Amino acid sequence: PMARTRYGPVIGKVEQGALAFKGIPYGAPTSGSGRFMPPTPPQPWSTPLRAFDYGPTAPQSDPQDALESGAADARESEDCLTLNVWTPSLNDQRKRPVMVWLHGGGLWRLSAAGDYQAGTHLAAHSDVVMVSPNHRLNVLAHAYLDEYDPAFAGSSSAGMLDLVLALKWVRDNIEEFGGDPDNVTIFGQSGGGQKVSFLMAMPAAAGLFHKAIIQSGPAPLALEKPYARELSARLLTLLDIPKNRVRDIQNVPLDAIMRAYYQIFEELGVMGVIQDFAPVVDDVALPQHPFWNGASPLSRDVPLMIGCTRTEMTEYFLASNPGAAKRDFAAVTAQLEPVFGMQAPAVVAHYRATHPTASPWEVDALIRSDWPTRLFTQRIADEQVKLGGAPVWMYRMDWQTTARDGLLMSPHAIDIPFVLDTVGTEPVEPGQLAEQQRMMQQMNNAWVSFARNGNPQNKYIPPWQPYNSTSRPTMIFNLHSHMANDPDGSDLAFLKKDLANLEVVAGGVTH
Repeated sequence: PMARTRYGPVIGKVEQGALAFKGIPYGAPTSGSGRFMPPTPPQPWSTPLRAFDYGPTAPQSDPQDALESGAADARESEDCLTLNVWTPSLNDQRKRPVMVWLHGGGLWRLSAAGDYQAGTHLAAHSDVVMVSPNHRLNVLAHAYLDEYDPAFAGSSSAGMLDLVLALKWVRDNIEEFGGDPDNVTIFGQSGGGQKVSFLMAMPAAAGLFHKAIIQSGPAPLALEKPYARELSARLLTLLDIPKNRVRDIQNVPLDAIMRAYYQIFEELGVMGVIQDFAPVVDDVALPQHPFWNGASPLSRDVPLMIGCTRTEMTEYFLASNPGAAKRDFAAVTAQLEPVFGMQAPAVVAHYRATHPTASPWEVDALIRSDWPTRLFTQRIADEQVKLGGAPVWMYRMDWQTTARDGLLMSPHAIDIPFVLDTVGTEPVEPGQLAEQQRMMQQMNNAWVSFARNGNPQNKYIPPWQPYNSTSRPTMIFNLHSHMANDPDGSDLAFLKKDLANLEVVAGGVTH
């Protein structure tokens, strides 16, 4: 299938009734004079480009690990501004909803590739157009070089401006791929939800999307200049670049950049509390924290669907602490001291009181899901509804896998196949295939109805009232779903009493 773009024609493939285009360039290479600068459109091509394969992965690996190892090369590249489109049709003016998927991996890892997150089924089954861009990550995306040379104003948001350029590509081109440029939903999980959070406050992105979904990935805070300065000072020193000649950083080899990055990454961590290279409140690309000090009025009229899973961090914590599920309550408390300090026994005691039949592992799992994911999720929703504009829809995903003897429960990312209609691409435990298909039918139809109609209600779930910050009505997704007011609300209330004294972002937030 041949489609036209502003920069030249592309050829896709027919896959399962849908048209699939992979690796379409939307920006120029970012090496050389593009490094730590905003993206630019690509140079146009004349003959049709075969968009048959995913584009290059953004640089993210440690060059030390690739030496004397037996892994297939990742083929990471600074020429990574490509995107994928899955669509039922080309330029027929039927104005299908456009769902722009922002991949996960914090702001630092991964890519849009992989069966579990392909848009084939969404396109063929739901008559939507799905777009997923790659973009710069980690230090190439978010180095704070503004104060070294005026040319680098906004540098810590370069990787977010990549996504803005991808959204301009959609505006200018999606009609050729059967989509409505006036009905664009941005959505993402984990780091993808963090990317949605930042875009909601970015002046450059305003008007380029109309709806937003944040799935297990709140970012109500950015970095502030003091801590970002410390990161970029270390980067320049480790690369032997004096403050005076910072532009020379654009011509050092990529390996030297990535080695220095990991040098810094080592000497520095609960997920969701940002401490790596990230966007800065810099008054150029990002004028405020996304939500902590108030939601941006830029997105007052953007409806938002937002939520998280019940036990987000079980798999991640076990993968970092394989014997963790054996701990008793004293050990659970002791290993929460780095997070809650003096208040760790009080927190564990509170959760034992509100969950009196929960094991130590289950208590620990609820605490580590609530802090920071569910607390931050609630904060974003509270700040958005305070704008008094478009509605907000809150959910919590409570379905449990039986994996690893019941220890995982409702972990991070387990619901990606439910929302994307890709069940089977991820593990399925014996006796749970029909359950996952039922979870998909409920959640996929909610995502699609939100994109198509502006309201997630659908015939497979009960009526879903918009969120407010007094009774806090929340959709509980499970094999049979149901609304609940302020689910386990006293747990978050307890954490909020201690909030002024917890680390919420590296370097803190000015008030």
